[PDB]
Amino acid sequence: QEVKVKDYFGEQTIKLPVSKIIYLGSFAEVPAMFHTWDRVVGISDYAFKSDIVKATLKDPERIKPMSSDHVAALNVELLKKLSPDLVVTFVGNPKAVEHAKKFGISFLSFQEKTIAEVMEDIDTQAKALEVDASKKLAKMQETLDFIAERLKGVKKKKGVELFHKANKISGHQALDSDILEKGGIDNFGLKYVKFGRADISVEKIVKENPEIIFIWWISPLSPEDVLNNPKFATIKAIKNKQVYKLPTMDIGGPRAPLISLFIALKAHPEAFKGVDINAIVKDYYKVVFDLNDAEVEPFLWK
Ligand SMILES: N[C@@H](Cc1c[nH]c[nH+]1)C(=O)O
Ligand SMILES: N[C@@H](Cc1c[nH]c[nH+]1)C(=O)O
Ligand code: NI
Repeated sequence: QEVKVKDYFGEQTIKLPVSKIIYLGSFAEVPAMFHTWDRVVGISDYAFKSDIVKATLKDPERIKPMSSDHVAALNVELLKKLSPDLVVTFVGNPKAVEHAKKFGISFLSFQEKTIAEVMEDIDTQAKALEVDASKKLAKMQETLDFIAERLKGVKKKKGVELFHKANKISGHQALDSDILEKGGIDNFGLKYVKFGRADISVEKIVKENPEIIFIWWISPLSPEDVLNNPKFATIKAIKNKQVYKLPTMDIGGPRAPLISLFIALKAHPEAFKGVDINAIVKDYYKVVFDLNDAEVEPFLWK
């Protein structure tokens, strides 16, 4: 039994059913939305810091922590030892993934660049896991439609996101950039960075003078590290205390629309006036993750 799907490398044929899966580099919250944690035998170690992973994975001790590095060679010997039927992986190094795929194990490989693409890739995974994701994907889209409707006619705020260091930002073909855009941010990184995330000189950041700055949830930087950086003292975002760390939500996953909502609410609070934000957040978690009221509580905002 099999199913044909498409990924980064073209058509793939997935043998069914899938018993053991590994998540490398992205999509760590997918098992949470599908209730398939029992099928997971390995996951990139960043995942254990996600709050929906912490809450929904009952036996984290069972799952082998894997590398969260996208560039170095994949650990093919560990992959073979865990005997997965399927490895879902983020392609940060096409050649290294291709190299990895030459060892007898099926890969489903993605490089999600937009929230729209995230949802397509989630649906592809749902085919491999033989789950019906339609209602959950629809909730994701309803939420995107809602944000867009509130931001209609609102002038975007000039901003940028910082990554592991204070001069690494995102540009074209970066899911972070799409998430910023859907949050109502004019990301100046598009002007400087031609693909993914890359460095820029601090003097260009100062010249661009962003009104708001976000920090990648995996970054070691705190908002204070940025606020107190002498290099940034003349920047509007610093002077006006508009520096925010993004929530503990994996970008390539079922909560991407909530990250854009978070950004929109920070950037354009006036756009969300007669909106019951926590009702929206509550129903998002109930539908997407099947949480009950008590379980939803720590995920509500403020
Ligand atoms: N690819 C995801 C997860 C990750 C953790 N470390 C590196 N990447 C991200 O960049 O947000
Ligand atoms: N997810 C990657 C960033 C990236 C986007 N596109 C390619 N790489 C990281 O953790 O750095
Ligand atoms: Ni990454």
